[PDB]
Amino acid sequence: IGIRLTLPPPKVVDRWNEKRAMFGVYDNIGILGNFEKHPKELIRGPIWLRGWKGNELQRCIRKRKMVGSRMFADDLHNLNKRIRYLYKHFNRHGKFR
Amino acid sequence: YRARPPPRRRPGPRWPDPEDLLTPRWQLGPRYAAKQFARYGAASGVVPGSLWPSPEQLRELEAEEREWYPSLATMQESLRVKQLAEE
Amino acid sequence: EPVLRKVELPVPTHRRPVQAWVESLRGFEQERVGLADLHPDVFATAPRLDILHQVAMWQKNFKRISYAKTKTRAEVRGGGRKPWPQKGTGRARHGSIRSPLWRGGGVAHGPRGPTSYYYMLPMKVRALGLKVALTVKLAQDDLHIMDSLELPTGDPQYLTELAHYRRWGDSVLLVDLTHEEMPQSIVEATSRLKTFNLIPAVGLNVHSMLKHQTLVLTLPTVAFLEDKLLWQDSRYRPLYPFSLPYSDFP
Amino acid sequence: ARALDLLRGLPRVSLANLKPNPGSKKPERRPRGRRRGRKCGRGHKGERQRGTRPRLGFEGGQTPFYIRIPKYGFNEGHSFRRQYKPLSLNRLQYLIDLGRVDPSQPIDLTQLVNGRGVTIQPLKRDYGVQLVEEGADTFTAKVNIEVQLASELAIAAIEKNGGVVTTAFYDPRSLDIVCKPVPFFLRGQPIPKRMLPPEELVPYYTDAKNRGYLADPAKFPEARLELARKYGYILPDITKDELFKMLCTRKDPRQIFFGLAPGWVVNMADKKILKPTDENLLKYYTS
Amino acid sequence: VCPPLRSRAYTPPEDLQSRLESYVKEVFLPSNWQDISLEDSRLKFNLLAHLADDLGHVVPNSRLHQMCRVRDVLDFYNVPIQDRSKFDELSASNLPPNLKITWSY
Amino acid sequence: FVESVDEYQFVERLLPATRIPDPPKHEHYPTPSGWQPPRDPPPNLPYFVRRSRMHNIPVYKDITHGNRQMTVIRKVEGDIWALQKDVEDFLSPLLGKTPVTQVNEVTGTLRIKGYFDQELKAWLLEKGF
Ligand SMILES: [Mg+2]
Ligand SMILES: [Mg+2]
Ligand SMILES: [Mg+2]
Ligand SMILES: [Mg+2]
Ligand SMILES: [Mg+2]
Ligand SMILES: [Mg+2]
Repeated sequence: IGIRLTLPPPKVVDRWNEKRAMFGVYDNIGILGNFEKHPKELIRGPIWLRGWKGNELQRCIRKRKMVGSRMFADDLHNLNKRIRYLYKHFNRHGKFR
Repeated sequence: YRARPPPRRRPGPRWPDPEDLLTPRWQLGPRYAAKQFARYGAASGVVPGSLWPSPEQLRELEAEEREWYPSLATMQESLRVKQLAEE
Repeated sequence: EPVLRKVELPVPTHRRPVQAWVESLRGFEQERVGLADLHPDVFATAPRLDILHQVAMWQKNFKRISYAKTKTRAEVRGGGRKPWPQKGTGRARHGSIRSPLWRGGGVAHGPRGPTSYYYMLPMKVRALGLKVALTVKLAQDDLHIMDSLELPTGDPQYLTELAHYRRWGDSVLLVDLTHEEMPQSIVEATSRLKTFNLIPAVGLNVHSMLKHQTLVLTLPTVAFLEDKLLWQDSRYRPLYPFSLPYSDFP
Repeated sequence: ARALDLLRGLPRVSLANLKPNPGSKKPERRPRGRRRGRKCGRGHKGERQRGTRPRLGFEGGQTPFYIRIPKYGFNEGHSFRRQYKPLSLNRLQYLIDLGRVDPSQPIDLTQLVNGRGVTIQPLKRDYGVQLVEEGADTFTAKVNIEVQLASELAIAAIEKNGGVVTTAFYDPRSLDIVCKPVPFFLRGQPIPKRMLPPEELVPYYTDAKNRGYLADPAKFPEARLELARKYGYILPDITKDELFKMLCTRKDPRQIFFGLAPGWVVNMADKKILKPTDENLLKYYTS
Repeated sequence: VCPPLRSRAYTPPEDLQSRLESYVKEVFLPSNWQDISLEDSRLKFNLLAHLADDLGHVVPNSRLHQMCRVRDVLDFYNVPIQDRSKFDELSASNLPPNLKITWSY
Repeated sequence: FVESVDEYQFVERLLPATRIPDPPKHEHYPTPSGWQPPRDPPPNLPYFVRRSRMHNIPVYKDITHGNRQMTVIRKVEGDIWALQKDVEDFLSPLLGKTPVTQVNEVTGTLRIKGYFDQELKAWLLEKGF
């Protein structure tokens, strides 16, 4: 009974909307523009993970470092607790050692 | 469609307003002005005279040099006395 | 008067430049107004479909920032007190009403925070991918060189009819040297079209080249791409980012 | 190439045809199913299966190997030991042959780095380049090379080929500026003075036998004759060489670049050099 | 004004060698004209454009670099191409009486 | 206070180059370091081995597992199989057995078990690549 008895409404996807059509343009901004702009400068998102990558612990550390002062009180408390828990997990638990 | 204009570096020097509280401090010191001058020449608007140390800074630099970087004659004399003691 | 283009950059001795028809958009029948010699190292390299896949996946993924997030048992509201004592109740032992087992509890291994998927292929790899895409289009007869993108009129119907008459694909990617100098006629024609997309030379990419069935280049764009891509070959290992001044790098 | 003909034959390459190179994508192994489920590769119940096995290096309570071995000063002061990147005469000759280093001009650390003959990491306590006698028997280039250290045999080879070699000191800051001058110019600071060698290094750079840049030039001919006698070659009178001026050119001990004095500011934006005129600044930068 | 779509079908003319040598004489003479090298962009463009205009079938960019000689041009132009859809290609292939093909496209 | 001047030649001297310079013409070859330019015209063999961007033969030692020694001829164009046949013919007398090799046609590379970098470099120089 965990199965729907009717077909879901058809999902129409416009493969040629502007976003899809122009997707990827300027990905080669660096190599095709005398390296004035790095491709990572095209990344739009959280200030603490623009052109950067890491596991959850590194992401949380970077978030606290870069926007920790601007975080809300309980969000910052949760981030501190998450960093603490992730430190304990990655530095004290696991199959390999 | 037509692509949006390609992203470009902001031309010329970038001078943040010191009054704004959100402007980072490193963007307000003399080092930022020196870098702007190096990057954009006279278009920076930075007075070149400011690049060199002010007399107080020069005095501090001279004091530090006297304190930590001895002259060649002093180094040679110290080496000579050390060698005499060792012999 | 034929429009003949030669290869400005030196060509390897063992290789001969590939050739293409220089066409024009001023008329439906103007399918051959000249002949262009295209650098073999840019338009005849090996068909590196694996490199094409690498670059396409890099383009799709490096910008990705998944904002999915879930609350762990620590972040779910409440759930501090022990529901019932360890022993005596005859029920399973529990420490909070927000453990992953409980309804409304936390997620044990859900997505965590906004996650970046950023990574950079070597710029040589990315340039090689661009070269391979260009060679693939040329070899599969989807690349068309134009003297200029100037159109007789800015009517999109004209452009669509021209493409259909010349047997271009359902999707066309037109490329011009710079954004500022692109003809107003072609700008107007492509602003109202979905499958006909007009981009500057700097915006060329493997993903869009593959998405669009045909690739239309102007002669200045061809020269610009040849220069930029061939530069990656025969360049030193960088001493510092190329954005900084170099003896011979504009 | 037949590959491009095969492409012409084959359908269009699109985003629905792409495949990673086989062998470049290992399957992901996850703990589901009979083979990878159940105990999920963790074994039977125990500390390791629970995932709380002791730290690395712990030996169950026996004194660890790495703690029962006595402490010895193997790495004492490692971060303060000076490091010199080797530059064999083989490498130098190869660079000159390929034209990445121009022997017609004085060869210094800047030219070596620009020609990519050597990579210098001042942050990793690299104090410069040391000439290395490797390839001496096949070195046939007349060059004016400035280095930080130089072996006796390397000096002998360089001088026998009719060239000149001098050992010059560079503090970490001057070394960084020399290796990467353009970023320093973009910093927008006046060119600093090159600091003198530390007391321990003073004798090396004042000794003529090492061709020290602070050594007495009067003793250079004697040392060159000694090397020529030792290694059985006739010392060439470079004074008669047409390139004698270039072979003689040497930067001042307090000068980082050949033609630029301390205190100057290089405005690369408009191709200019601002030179201070204040008497105090001039005295300081000349001191 | 849009000319009607030009059918891609091309059957080599019977007097193809004569037409090609006439065009070669018009553009460029020596014996064994088959081996005249098209290394010159002007001459290659003239010959190929004339042939395309006359025969309604041009050398694609993919094969353009391969036309190193008039012999190569002749080889390219003496191979027919048919644009009939796969439906026609199958139906007009002497289908046995018990095989029926229908297309809903 | 400030005095500008045009002695920018000494800064242009410090400016580094981004493009690898073409090797200068030498009166006699091989050059003292052993380098030798490819012969002009290129050999008419079925295959071609392009030089590296530093103008050296693309023959490289490789090691895996700490004991698998291999030599890779990388920038091959044309009949990689002809190159493999030629390499086997040239190397079998040295080994006494036909060398075991992998012909990566897709990458245009040839991999040979064992270290033969110097011998293959000399052989390709003789062939004129
Ligand atoms: Mg709680
Ligand atoms: Mg919930
Ligand atoms: Mg089992
Ligand atoms: Mg156990
Ligand atoms: Mg005990
Ligand atoms: Mg390896």
